[PDB]
Amino acid sequence: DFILNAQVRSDLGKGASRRLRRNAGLVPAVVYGGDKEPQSVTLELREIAKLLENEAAFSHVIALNVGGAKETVLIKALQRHPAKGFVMHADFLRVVADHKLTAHVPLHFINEEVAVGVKQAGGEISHTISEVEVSCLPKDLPEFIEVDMAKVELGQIVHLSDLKAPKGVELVQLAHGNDLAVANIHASRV
Amino acid sequence: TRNGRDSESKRLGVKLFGGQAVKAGNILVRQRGTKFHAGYGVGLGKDHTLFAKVDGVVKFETKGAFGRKYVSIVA
Amino acid sequence: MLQPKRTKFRKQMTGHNRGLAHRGSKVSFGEYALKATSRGRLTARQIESARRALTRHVKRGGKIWIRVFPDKPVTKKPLEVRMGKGKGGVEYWVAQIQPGKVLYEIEGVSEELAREAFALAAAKLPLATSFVKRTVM
RNA sequence: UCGAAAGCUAUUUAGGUAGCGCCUCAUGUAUCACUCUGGGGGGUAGAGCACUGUUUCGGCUAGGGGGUCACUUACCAAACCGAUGCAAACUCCGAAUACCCAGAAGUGCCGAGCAUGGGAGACACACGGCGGGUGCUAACGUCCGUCGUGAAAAGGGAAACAACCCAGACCGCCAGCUAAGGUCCCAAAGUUGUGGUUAAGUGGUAAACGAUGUGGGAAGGCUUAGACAGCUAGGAGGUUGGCUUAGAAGCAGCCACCCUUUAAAGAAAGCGUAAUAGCUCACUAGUCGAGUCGGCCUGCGCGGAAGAUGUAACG
RNA sequence: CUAAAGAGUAACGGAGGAGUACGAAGGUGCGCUCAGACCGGUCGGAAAUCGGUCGCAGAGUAUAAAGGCAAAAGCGCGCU
RNA sequence: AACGGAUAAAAGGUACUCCGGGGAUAACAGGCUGAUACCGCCCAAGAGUUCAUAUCGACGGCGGUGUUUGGCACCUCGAUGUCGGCUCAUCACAUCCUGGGGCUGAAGCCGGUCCCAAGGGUAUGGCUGUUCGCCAUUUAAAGUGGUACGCGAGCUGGGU
RNA sequence: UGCUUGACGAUCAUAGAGCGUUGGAACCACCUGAUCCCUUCCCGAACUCAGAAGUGAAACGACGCAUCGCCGAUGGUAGUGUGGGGUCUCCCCAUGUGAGAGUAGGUCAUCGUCAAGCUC
Ligand SMILES: [Mg+2]
Ligand SMILES: [Mg+2]
Ligand SMILES: [Mg+2]
Ligand SMILES: [Mg+2]
Ligand SMILES: [Mg+2]
Ligand SMILES: [Mg+2]
Ligand SMILES: [Mg+2]
Ligand SMILES: [Mg+2]
Ligand SMILES: [Mg+2]
Ligand SMILES: [Mg+2]
Ligand SMILES: [Mg+2]
Ligand SMILES: [Mg+2]
Ligand SMILES: [Mg+2]
Ligand SMILES: [Mg+2]
Ligand SMILES: [Mg+2]
Ligand SMILES: [Mg+2]
Ligand SMILES: [Mg+2]
Ligand SMILES: [Mg+2]
Ligand SMILES: [Mg+2]
Ligand SMILES: [Mg+2]
Ligand SMILES: [Mg+2]
Ligand SMILES: [Mg+2]
Ligand SMILES: [Mg+2]
Ligand SMILES: [Mg+2]
Ligand SMILES: [Mg+2]
Ligand SMILES: [Mg+2]
Ligand SMILES: [Mg+2]
Ligand SMILES: [Mg+2]
Ligand SMILES: [Mg+2]
Ligand SMILES: [Mg+2]
Ligand SMILES: [Mg+2]
Ligand SMILES: [Mg+2]
Ligand SMILES: [Mg+2]
Ligand SMILES: [Mg+2]
Ligand SMILES: [Mg+2]
Ligand SMILES: [Mg+2]
Ligand SMILES: [Mg+2]
Ligand SMILES: [Mg+2]
Ligand SMILES: [Mg+2]
Ligand SMILES: [Mg+2]
Ligand SMILES: [Mg+2]
Ligand SMILES: [Mg+2]
Repeated sequence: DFILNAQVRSDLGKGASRRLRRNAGLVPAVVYGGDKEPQSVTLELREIAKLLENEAAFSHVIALNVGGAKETVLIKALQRHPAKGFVMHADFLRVVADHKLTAHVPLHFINEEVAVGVKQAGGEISHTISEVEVSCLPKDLPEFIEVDMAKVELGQIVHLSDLKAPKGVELVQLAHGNDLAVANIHASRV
Repeated sequence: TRNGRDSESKRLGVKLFGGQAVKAGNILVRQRGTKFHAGYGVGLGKDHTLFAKVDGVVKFETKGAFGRKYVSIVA
Repeated sequence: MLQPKRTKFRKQMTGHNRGLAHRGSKVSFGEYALKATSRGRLTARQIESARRALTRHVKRGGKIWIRVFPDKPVTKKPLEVRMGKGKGGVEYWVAQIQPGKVLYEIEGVSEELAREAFALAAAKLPLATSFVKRTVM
């Protein structure tokens, strides 16, 4: 589902990149990682923007097509215009099936309308932290991670240790020792 | 209660830069503390003035365990 | 009324406002935000008025963040006072706003309600604003 | 022939004067500028939060405050952890430039450099750009830095218009080429060519905000299993929902707003009764036969838009 | 600080200090390393002295700020 | 210590004043600006028995005018006469009356508010130097401003 | 021939910290004692002296490991010299330059002189 076409770019610098975004709407980008040297590419702004409406566009491996040379990459970083919000640059990490990658997987809070605090106690779900970062092999990279509130009462706090790594992913901040508060039910705002 | 005072400018700073020929006695740096330290052939004054003890060319170097910037005179 | 509640110095130089707000331009915390698209100053009175208009419309449920703090003191010369004879004395506090800065954030409400409450707040503010949803990267 | 200054320092000084700076002349003497290459230091723009201050959330937890009066926490909160912002008198960082030094080519109008001496003038500056303080990031305001012009500079353009743009007038010519700016008439030169936009005389003064003005672009929803609009017809019970109420009975006031009936009718929007109410929005059936709906990015327009002698905001 | 990363740079601009002190608080040789926290300990308690771990300059430097400070420029002692 | 320190030794008044100067520098008027002032609009919590917008409208925001109090010090110090009154005006429109309308919490009579409209009209006295204001009594109404706060080579001289 | 130990340097974290394993033949350290030299504002703790009974426990050295720390591109972005432009509190274009942050990643150093022991 994720296909991206790119062209090798050789004109670099401030003026060259501003001409890309101004005259013929294109996005500067770089591909690094793996065992190759960094590769400066260009992308269509409307093409990359359409791909990013997908919620899985950041936790799913993309198939970059650099002038007929298909290559599996991950969207590592994006630079957005601070005011307008359009994409100005994109960092593509070469995905290698042998080397572990680190990605930010979106969270999916389910059982929100059935939680103990929401109905029996009348609280608010209050998503605190989304987007857990995980270090996993490319095969174990999940599109999202459920929080499965279900049995959460008016005082419970959902921490990072209360989640379930799907197959073989490791929550990176959990390894360090930071039990991040994913969510918590608290009293309604009066 | 109000303002309007200031002291005269002290004309501190580097007087001879890297690669400049120096005679003995030439003042190399005027400073408050030791922002620069005295390397080879360089003396230290009462007010931490760095001056030339030998003739040569100024060499600026950062080195040592403390990351001190040194002023030395080389041939 | 937001104020730093103590400062190292009473009075500040006027300065300038030239950035593009590469920090504070992301929707942390909440899920919908009011983002400044133009450049200017937000006084404490304006921020409070926007806060009250925004909070009154999302009655009974929601969490709201104020990501703009007026830490810049602004002085004024009284009337019938000539130029000189000192700076003048702090009158109010402003926040410097560059295009892209996120001003308010909300969560626990629907997007339709968030747009309604942000329109109410944005009419109290002297800047061009826009509605933004939280984004992945 | 050359050609300033309106600065610094001191001054019972501030519109005076003096030394230095800037001008000129003479003598002497050998440097200087531009650029390239190389060697330097820096703490500014930007950035950042490592310090000092200042922010906002969340987690965990002292300690404070409640119930005991020995146990547990209604309620505030140190620290720490994570996310998140600000700073002339913050900095873990950090340019471009500028400045200092060395070497080198060419060019200097024949010299730039320096020294000594003769003669000064000047020490009220102004505007424009850029960086700032101050003021209201008001003033043709005020105070610095820096560059340009005026001063002390005519010519051309900006209608007129020191300080803006082009350009620096030795003299003469009824020769030619250009600069800025222009080429329908006033008034020299295209009523030139090609492709679009505007309908507002916008052009030829202005904001928040408002609007089926109009051009372009990328998407989306419904749609010949009938889309949108129009027209016709239907739009039910327990039940007058527990309760409250002079009377709430579908809508005034708290809460509920569930269930069946059916192609469908939520315990009913607004005109609104003393309650039933009259009309009627969601919904459906038929008719209709091809597009339709409202969001985004964007070009050019519209409203917002009132002043005094006369059109009078294209000369 | 303004002050625009050499120097300098104004305002009835924004903030603070000085008109001293010390024959040792100078010289030298020798030796040492603070603040704070936690734990244990008679009065003793948040905080006195003692021991241990952490701490690594967050202390100190006669005095305002800034820049410095391990060969400490901080602290002690002998001789001067 | 007024810290480059005039002497060893030094305060004031002048509306009784005088000279040399300055629009280098104030008061008036003009100018620039528009903080303030006045006028308008945007959002709409709320008031209005219900009902935001009949009439209002908090917290905030955006303008216009030049119009008050101001800021500046550009013109004038080899002189640009001041407040008020009188006489005579002229213009603007943000309209007080009269004229034409929309909405109304407009039954009628009378009103409220807004749009259009500048043709004409738009008090007399008591007090006060007053402009103003308060009061009395009228009027269809007794408008708001600009004009060197219009007008002293036209008058006045109460104020200053 | 190389290794080990010690002393002194170069360099000053890619070199450090933390954790773990290991070394006693020699070296070093802990160690024994204090009359002698010398020392404690008390104390052989440290300093000092005479030693070799004991031990590698502490420390030190070596080895391993990215937990922290430190290093860190490419690309983009910000700023910026010069020339020009706009809607001119701020930006844009041409040209030159170009961060900081962050990302990929890297790191459990490298070298020299001398002395002793051993190895070959
Ligand atoms: Mg450029
Ligand atoms: Mg000449
Ligand atoms: Mg004197
Ligand atoms: Mg900055
Ligand atoms: Mg040179
Ligand atoms: Mg003078
Ligand atoms: Mg002068
Ligand atoms: Mg000047
Ligand atoms: Mg001026
Ligand atoms: Mg002037
Ligand atoms: Mg002159
Ligand atoms: Mg001219
Ligand atoms: Mg002309
Ligand atoms: Mg002609
Ligand atoms: Mg034609
Ligand atoms: Mg026009
Ligand atoms: Mg139909
Ligand atoms: Mg318009
Ligand atoms: Mg400087
Ligand atoms: Mg500079
Ligand atoms: Mg104790
Ligand atoms: Mg304690
Ligand atoms: Mg001392
Ligand atoms: Mg003096
Ligand atoms: Mg008298
Ligand atoms: Mg006279
Ligand atoms: Mg004048
Ligand atoms: Mg005046
Ligand atoms: Mg005049
Ligand atoms: Mg005259
Ligand atoms: Mg009218
Ligand atoms: Mg009239
Ligand atoms: Mg007629
Ligand atoms: Mg009267
Ligand atoms: Mg009488
Ligand atoms: Mg008059
Ligand atoms: Mg007259
Ligand atoms: Mg007369
Ligand atoms: Mg011993
Ligand atoms: Mg061991
Ligand atoms: Mg880095
Ligand atoms: Mg970098």
